Amino acid sequence: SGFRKMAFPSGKVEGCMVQVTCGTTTLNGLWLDDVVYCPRHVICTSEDMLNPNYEDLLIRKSNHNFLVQAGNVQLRVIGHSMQNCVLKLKVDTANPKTPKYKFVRIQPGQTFSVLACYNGSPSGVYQCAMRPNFTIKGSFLNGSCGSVGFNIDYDCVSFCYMHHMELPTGVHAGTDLEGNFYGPFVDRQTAQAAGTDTTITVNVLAWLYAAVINGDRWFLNRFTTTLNDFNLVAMKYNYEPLTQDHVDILGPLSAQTGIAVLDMCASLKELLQNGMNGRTILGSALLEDEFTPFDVVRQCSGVTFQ
Amino acid sequence: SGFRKMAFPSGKVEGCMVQVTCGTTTLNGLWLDDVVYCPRHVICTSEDMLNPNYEDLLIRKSNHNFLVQAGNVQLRVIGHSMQNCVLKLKVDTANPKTPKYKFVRIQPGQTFSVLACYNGSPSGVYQCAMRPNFTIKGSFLNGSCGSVGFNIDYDCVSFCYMHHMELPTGVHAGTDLEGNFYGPFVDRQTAQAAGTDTTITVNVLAWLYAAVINGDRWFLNRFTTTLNDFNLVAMKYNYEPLTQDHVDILGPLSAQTGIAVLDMCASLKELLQNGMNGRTILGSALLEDEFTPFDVVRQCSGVTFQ
Ligand SMILES: *[C@H](O)[C@H](C[C@@H]1CCNC1=O)NC(=O)[C@@H]1[C@@H]2[C@H](CN1C(=O)N(c1ccc(Cl)cc1)c1ccc(Cl)cc1)C2(C)C
Ligand SMILES: *[C@H](O)[C@H](C[C@@H]1CCNC1=O)NC(=O)[C@@H]1[C@@H]2[C@H](CN1C(=O)N(c1ccc(Cl)cc1)c1ccc(Cl)cc1)C2(C)C
Repeated sequence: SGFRKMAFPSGKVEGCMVQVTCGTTTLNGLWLDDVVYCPRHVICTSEDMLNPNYEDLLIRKSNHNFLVQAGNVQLRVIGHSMQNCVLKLKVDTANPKTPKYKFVRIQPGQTFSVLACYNGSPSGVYQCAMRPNFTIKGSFLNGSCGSVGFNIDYDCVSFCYMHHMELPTGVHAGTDLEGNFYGPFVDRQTAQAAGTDTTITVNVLAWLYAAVINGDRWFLNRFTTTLNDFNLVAMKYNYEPLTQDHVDILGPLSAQTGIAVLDMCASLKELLQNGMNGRTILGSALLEDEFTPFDVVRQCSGVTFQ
Repeated sequence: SGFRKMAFPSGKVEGCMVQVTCGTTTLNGLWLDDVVYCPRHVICTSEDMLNPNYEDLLIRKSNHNFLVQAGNVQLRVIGHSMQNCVLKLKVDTANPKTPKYKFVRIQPGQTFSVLACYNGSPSGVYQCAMRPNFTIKGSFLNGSCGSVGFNIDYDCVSFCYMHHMELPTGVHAGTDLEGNFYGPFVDRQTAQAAGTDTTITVNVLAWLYAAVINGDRWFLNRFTTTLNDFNLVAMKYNYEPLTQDHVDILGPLSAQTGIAVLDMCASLKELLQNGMNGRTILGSALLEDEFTPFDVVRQCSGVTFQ
């Protein structure tokens, strides 16, 4: 037993991480087969970053301007192209450590692991959720751009995020691996703002089930509620609406604990209207929303990755 | 910016993890050079685990009873010996993925990363602290024994923990890699209890500094206090005494923020006596104590590992 915010083992992604330097900008790239992917704002100077025309900036670049550094081995760049907000640097060596992989785009409310990197060297791994407002609450310092987010399915790495920038509230924005931003953000050094967030209701319910599985039961009650009457309460506390598909997805956790989904909704309703009154749930004094139903089932059942 | 509970990249440890099966018990082993380390209770049956005499049990074993499984390659065991509560299985192949490593024993209050494993396959990575009562609050299911805890220093893996058991409160107990238990626990299926815990005061102060660095300032005050008068408050709220060495260790964080350590103590005193009054610190509604001063400096500065 126990419940921890758990990242995927990072070894398969560590073997893909390289350093990309152009001019005075150094960031991280992702090396898969003979392509290195990295944020296109590597081609910018300090005054380029204010309102850049990236097509103009890129035509003025040469293959030899891009220094790609894989550990202590230099990778010769033999082609370059831009795809949306990422650069694809074609190199003369295929990465012998390339795992089986996919480029997937995730939905708000879904989670992934982030391998934070600096100078092509991995620094730490941690779990993130895509917020409803398409930001992530990460841990990123200067030089972290090009660090990626991912999930692992059995032996396959599904890359879903590449890091590009920090917003004024200290949250983070980036792209999928096709270079398309999550949310209404642009890779320009201009004033942008996250936009209002909401709490991921289905994830909070999943975490309440994790708690019950682990022996925290004090928030349970005999009461029940209808889905419509729960969603009236959710709206008022800035929670996302709960759909019948969310109820369906929570089915297995409901069956394992013997607590009906709508009964757990009644419990959540009381927690929202009363607070916790000095008690904790799974070591937290807040309702936690960055665990999906899948994350709960995985951890409270023990799936591995080969 | 941002602050996350961050684990070390796990790739170097992933390459050491193997499956050890003996009789009807399967658990994980750690393969370094030509030795596989694993909990000695792998040699036990169901009724052996109640009050085992491990010396007697081990003399009745043969090398061929131990099935060691490294991915899809079987490792032939050519010797076995017991060291305290771990078994050392000498195998006929040195692990070509053996990183540079050390066996270190950590202190309560220190943190490490855990690579949770099942059937020799890594499942997830997360950060733990050694509690003052020598337990850890982990996430461990059946078959997780032999999963290890570690820190990484530059290129060197310092292994500090091997997992052995869960206690009745749902916390976890294990050994260092010399097989010596952390705390007063034994690898017997008998009733044992954690013993009273305390909060790691120096770590809470480090986390308050992390918060300030990241722009949470509402808990700051003009007040100050003496070290002796702070420790009178710490005792009452079941916090560990703060020593002058703790004050010294917090020096760099104090200098970076411009907030004197004893001033931050006055802030902590007020938080203990008043609570938080509906506000949060770094996304938590509780005072968090599983970040060391080192963890804060590392993350709020950006050290990597090659
Ligand atoms: C790439 O390594 C870096 C990652 C940043 C650095 C700190 N945390 C991060 O996530 N990305 C950037 O520096 C991008 C890049 C230029 C500006 N930028 C950025 O993150 N910041 C920024 C955005 C808009 C404005 Cl008006 C000013 C700065 C930024 C915000 C906050 C902080 Cl503390 C640092 C940098 C591009 C081209 C947008
Ligand atoms: C090894 O894979 C396993 C890891 C356990 C399993 C669930 N969580 C864990 O950390 N370790 C054990 O099963 C050890 C092993 C026998 C008993 N044991 C153990 O963890 N449990 C236990 C300890 C004492 C008593 Cl009286 C009864 C059980 C245990 C506690 C709680 C739960 Cl939910 C499962 C198992 C050894 C030889 C102590």
